Amino acid sequence: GLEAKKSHILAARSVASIIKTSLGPRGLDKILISPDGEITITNDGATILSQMELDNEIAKLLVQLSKSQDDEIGDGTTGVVVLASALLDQALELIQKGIHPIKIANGFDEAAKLAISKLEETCDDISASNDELFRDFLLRAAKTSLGSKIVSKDHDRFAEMAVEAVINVMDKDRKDVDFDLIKMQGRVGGSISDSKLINGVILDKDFSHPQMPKCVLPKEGSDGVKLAILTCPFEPPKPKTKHKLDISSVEEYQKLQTYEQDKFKEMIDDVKKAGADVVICQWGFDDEANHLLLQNDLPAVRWVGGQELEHIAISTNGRIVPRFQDLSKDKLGTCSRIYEQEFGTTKDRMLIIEQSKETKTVTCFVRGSNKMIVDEAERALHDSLCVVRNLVKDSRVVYGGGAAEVTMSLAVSEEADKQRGIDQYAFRGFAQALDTIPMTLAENSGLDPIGTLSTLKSKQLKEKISNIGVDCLGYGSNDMKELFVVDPFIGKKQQILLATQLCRMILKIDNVIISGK
Amino acid sequence: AENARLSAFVGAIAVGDLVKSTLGPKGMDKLLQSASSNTCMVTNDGATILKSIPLDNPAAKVLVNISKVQDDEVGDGTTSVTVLSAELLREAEKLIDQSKIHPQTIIEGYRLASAAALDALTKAAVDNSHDKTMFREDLIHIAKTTLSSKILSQDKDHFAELATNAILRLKGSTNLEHIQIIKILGGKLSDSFLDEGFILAKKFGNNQPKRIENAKILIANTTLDTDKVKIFGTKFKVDSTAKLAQLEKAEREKMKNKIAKISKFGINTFINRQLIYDYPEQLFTDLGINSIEHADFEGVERLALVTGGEVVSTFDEPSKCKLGECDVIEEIMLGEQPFLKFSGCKAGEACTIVLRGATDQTLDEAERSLHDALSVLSQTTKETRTVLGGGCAEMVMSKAVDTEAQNIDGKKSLAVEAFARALRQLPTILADNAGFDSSELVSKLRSSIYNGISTSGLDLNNGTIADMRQLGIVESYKLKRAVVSSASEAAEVLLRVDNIIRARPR
Amino acid sequence: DQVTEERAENARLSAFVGAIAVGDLVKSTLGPKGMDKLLQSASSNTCMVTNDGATILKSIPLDNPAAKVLVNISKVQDDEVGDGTTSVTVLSAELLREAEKLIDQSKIHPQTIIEGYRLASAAALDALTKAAVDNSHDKTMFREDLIHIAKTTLSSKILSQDKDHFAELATNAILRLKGSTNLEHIQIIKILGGKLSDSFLDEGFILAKKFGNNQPKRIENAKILIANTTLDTDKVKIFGTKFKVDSTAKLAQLEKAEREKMKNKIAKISKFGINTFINRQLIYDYPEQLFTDLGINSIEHADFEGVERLALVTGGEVVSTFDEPSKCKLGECDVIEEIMLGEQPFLKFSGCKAGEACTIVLRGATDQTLDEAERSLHDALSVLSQTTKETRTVLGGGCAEMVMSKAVDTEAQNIDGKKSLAVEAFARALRQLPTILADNAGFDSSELVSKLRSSIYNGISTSGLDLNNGTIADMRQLGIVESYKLKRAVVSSASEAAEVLLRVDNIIRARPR
Amino acid sequence: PSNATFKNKEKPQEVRKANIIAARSVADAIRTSLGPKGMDKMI
Repeated sequence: GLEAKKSHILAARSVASIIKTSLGPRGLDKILISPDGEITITNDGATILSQMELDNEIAKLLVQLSKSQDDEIGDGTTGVVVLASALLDQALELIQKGIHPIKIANGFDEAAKLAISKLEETCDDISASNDELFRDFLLRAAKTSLGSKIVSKDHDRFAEMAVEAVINVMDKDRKDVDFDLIKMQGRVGGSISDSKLINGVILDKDFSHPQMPKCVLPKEGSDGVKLAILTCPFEPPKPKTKHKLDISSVEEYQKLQTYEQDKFKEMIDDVKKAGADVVICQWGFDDEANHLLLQNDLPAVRWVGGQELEHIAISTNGRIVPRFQDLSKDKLGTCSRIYEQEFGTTKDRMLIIEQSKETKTVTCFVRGSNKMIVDEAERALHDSLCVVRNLVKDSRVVYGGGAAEVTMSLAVSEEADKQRGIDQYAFRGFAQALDTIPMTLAENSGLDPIGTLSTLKSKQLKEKISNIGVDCLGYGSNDMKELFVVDPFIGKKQQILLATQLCRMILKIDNVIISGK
Repeated sequence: AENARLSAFVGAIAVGDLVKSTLGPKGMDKLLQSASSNTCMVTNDGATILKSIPLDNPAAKVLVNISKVQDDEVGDGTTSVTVLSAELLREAEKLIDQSKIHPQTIIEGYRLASAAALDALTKAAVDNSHDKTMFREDLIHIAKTTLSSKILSQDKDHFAELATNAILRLKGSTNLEHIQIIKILGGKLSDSFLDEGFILAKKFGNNQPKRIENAKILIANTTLDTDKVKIFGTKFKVDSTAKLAQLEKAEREKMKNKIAKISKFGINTFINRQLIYDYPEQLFTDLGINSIEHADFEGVERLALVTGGEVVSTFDEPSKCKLGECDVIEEIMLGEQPFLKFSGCKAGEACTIVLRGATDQTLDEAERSLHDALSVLSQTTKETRTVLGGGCAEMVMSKAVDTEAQNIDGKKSLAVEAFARALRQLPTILADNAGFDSSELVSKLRSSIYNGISTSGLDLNNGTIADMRQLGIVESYKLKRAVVSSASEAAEVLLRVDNIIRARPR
Repeated sequence: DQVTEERAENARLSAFVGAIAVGDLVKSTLGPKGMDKLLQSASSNTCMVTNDGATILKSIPLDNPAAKVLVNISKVQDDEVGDGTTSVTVLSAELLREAEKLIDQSKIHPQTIIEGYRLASAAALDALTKAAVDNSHDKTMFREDLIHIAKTTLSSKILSQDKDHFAELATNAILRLKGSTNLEHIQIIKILGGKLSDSFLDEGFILAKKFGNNQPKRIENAKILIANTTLDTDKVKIFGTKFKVDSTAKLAQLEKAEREKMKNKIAKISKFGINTFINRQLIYDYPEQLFTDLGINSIEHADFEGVERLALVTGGEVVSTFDEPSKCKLGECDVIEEIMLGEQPFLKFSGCKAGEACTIVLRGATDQTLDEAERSLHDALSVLSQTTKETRTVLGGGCAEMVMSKAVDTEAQNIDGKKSLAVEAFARALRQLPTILADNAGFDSSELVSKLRSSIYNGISTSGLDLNNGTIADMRQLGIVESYKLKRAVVSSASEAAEVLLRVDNIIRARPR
Repeated sequence: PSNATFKNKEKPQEVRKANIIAARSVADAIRTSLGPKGMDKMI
């Protein structure tokens, strides 16, 4: 009956109590232990719920909800999912009051519709501004929100490179953002402030022979080596089926080697006839073919993945080569400079390919002082092309940080008294639970939750500016406009809508039947 | 704070207390006894210690990754990296609980202290660069600082001349594969020899001469094992054994034609990657050419850097590629097994250091000493700044940390001063192994730097305060910056843990 | 066999953590703002919730001998202060914790650490003696300062919010005793029900017994007699006697002689001229009717503890051997009547002949407060009685521990050497006692204590910590003051007990029988 | 200016939580027996 309601709510309250300290830039990190012992330290609620022992299906629904939310903005994931959990406590009282669960779910849906028009009131328009202000706004927008962990001290070095990375991949005609073109690397050593940005593709793997020269000199061409991608395996042709070679004489058995010796020569000559220098493939090399490969000054790499060749094909602007018979001068790539650098002490090297002209392949060099930081860096390094994708899709820009949730709550609260009926205790219960985001910011910053609402009510109500919010950085002003706390309109709009759509299901749960796994 | 972080503080300190006896030049080595294979290893460096020890605390396993960073970058004195982070966890047990301060604020106090620590390391750095005459002579005393942290220090003055002449033969080579370290059982550490050439642990053939002058050495990746392997999925189709007996015998002459192509080079020495059959081995005797085999991978690679040659697979052209030449290749028997001693290399492309010791545990452990010492010599050539160690660097930073605490003031000064107090505990732990008075030595060093004397330092040999420049204690800026910046950020992540999630074991 | 012995390696760490683990429960009980604890007993399924560790730590089984001596010395604190005495175990635990960090840093021999506490305790006695204030020279301010002394010592229990109603209880009661230090004179009765503030101080005695049958509930101008003689059981003998008779005629004569035994016994009682009679044991039906025929009150079932309190409060004397009627004294009260307090009606006495003792009526909401108010009133007037003997007092409430820190810091400069580390460690551990007190009220123990530390060094003795407002307030304005005799025994015994625990290099566990 | 905090033990309710739950089971018992519309029990 109704006893199962508290069973699902207390299960979410235990999860919300754990991630309560995970909200805001001042929050703390959880350790994620794998069954094999691998340690993962991150503040992302989606990653914490990804690897964990979960019983109730509600915790699994939070992962499905985080999949669509992480694809919108990509920061402050804790300050989103937990907002829907606070509505269960307000709905628990409505169950004690006798309100039907459907009347509770339909009440949260109608109250969330008014938040669309109130949020777009004061939103700034960045489309009228030029590309200079577009880069200045995006630069200082993430600095507060982006880093929740570790490098969030020195993150200013990462923010400057994150803005210059999108300019190369995004043309000036309209605005277009593709986050699959820019890869994400990482290293263990040095310091976190040594990260650099080079225009081109960077392969983490190095040459397969010790005597291969590390750096290449410019030549009569673009100064590149005219890199080409060879998909065909490097080896003498082997029939995929069985082959029986009849040997009637010593010459027939000796000429079997003469074949592959000529195949190794013709394979290398075709590279010299076209003028190519560095040629990489997916498969390995032979023992005898490495000598003629080195003597002809033809650096090469083996066991190259297919995902890396995608960004390489964009930098070279060539074509994929299925067979050695397709090698030609017109199919060669165009690059500027290619350098190879050894990293920690004895650690392996990497091929950094530079592009003089503006291209769509930008690889940001990543360096870090701990392996746990690198696993943490996977979430921390690149949120950028997800955040700017919301700015380029919708030019409306608002200011977050807990300020807008209180403003839109008072707007719905005033509209709740106009409808009266059962919508009074309903809409007010929804707006009253939306203050948990700034209230949690008052937990880390050590501010009075009662004084938190009284401060924003004495300002955002009388004054039309809604930017008044909780300051966790310890400054002398609560205005988010001066402190440069920026969240995208359409991005934060989805975070509010998807959080309310979660209550259309959980609130209606009555009977649960779990069959054997 | 209480149940959230419990074993993260005391548990990490208990791990550092085990390696506390390993810190410092007067420290001692810990025995690592594995529960499996019944083996053992004796190592001072915490890279191997923390890796093989079972760690129930997840925070202790994080200390292994930060140890691997200092293992590759520095590798010597890495014990103080995890110990310095353990003292920050002890001070966090109070300020967070007793003083009731949010952990992020304590972290922010260390964040501002880390920025002030970098300013004290750069301004106090001493620039040794330009002329390499006094520079190389100073490298003798500069190396002795981090050269021996072990009980083997009796070899300091002996290996000081060998390590100095090692980089002299490299002539600016920053690759650690260009140096050859040989580990030989028996003898004494003072019996280590350094010559120009390479000494291989293999031997020559049966009839190969013991002394050959002006020999031309050439290696290759081919396989002389037997016959010809050809391609995959072959077979022999013949009418009878008359043709089959000829096919097997003719390929022995076909390989001789490849050996006849070797004779066109005029080389006096041949080296093969894989094993060699007796028939092509005897053909090398008729031509008077030495043979070397049984090299898995690096066997032919280590000799290529010394001789400066090139792997020739085809043997087609006696013009291009490379031909290496050594003055005297004579086989010289050292210890029990006979060794192949090369001398008079064509160039200084590589070098070889021979080490001898009675205990096998001394050979493996002292290998890391010269391996890390040459890395320091390469950093002193690149990075031109050096600092002074021996407990003095921690008190100099404490002067800058206490200075910044006066500007910040507030309640964050408790976290800033705790960072300075954590820097005061490192020389206390450093001098704890020597067994001398902590209150006497620290007070004389801490007060002397506030008086304007930065040349003082802790002397654990005589148990007093002496000049680090006279005793020859010098640390490069690359070594000091890598340890402080990593250890300051190592505990920064450990203080961010508000909960412990234990997964179900497999 | 099966003897587990720990050398100086294991015993040094195990002995220090033993007092810290169990000591964490008594750290939150310090001061009026301190909290309480709960204990689950496996027998009878009872519990005791109080801030005094004398009834807490005694019922907690512990295998660490370090806290065993801390429980035995609590009886000395139970004989002196009795309220808020957990600081003895808290300060001792801090001395063990600071010495544990002192041996891990200074690494001096433990005997040298003890020698530092010996010189540090001498400086603490000088600060308390020079700051001692004796107001007994003025009788007007002396009776008013007893209220200020009361307000400090009478805040323990959850009911301390009623201290304003309970301050008048101990103020007038200590004036009625006039030098009576014994609790046997003080009459403490428990009553279930009524409001928490309903407790009042009445002049007289309150008896929980009643009258058997015909005894009038209201008797005026009565002579109270206390007798240990046997009534209910009558003939019980205990001789070497046996009974042999020829016929049932003389059998009834023995019962007739039993009547003559009581008729001659009541005749000697009638010669006393008393309207009230009290027995230690029960009263048989036959003398019960004789008491009503002669107009004599009957009171029975007075135990060994209650038979004394009757004569001690009323000033009477327990009378036996009735053959001497005029050789003893008879108690007298103005009004003897039965009243109703709570559910059970009680017998009230008024106008006692001797005002040497008083009766404190205690009414409360729950049974948990019955034993809780008993512990708060265990030492109440006795604490005020010790102030009547030793009249030198000093401002308490956490400031006195800070005043002694200035004397220890001053003595540490004259000592110096390597023994000053243990002397300074005693000063650092002593300043942590008010720090834990500030932690109990949830206020700031960092900025406030730091200001109180500099205020003592600036020469202000009256500076202290305010519990209600959480600020710096003078103890003379708040009225927080403690006697010199109580605080001297708390600081000295805490340091003497800590010297023994630091001397344990071995722990031997014998095989249980 | 932040300061504040004053937390130390992070589970002050842990002792006072399950006891209210144990008291709620007793409290929910009288809710069914309250008023003339209530219910009876058997022991």
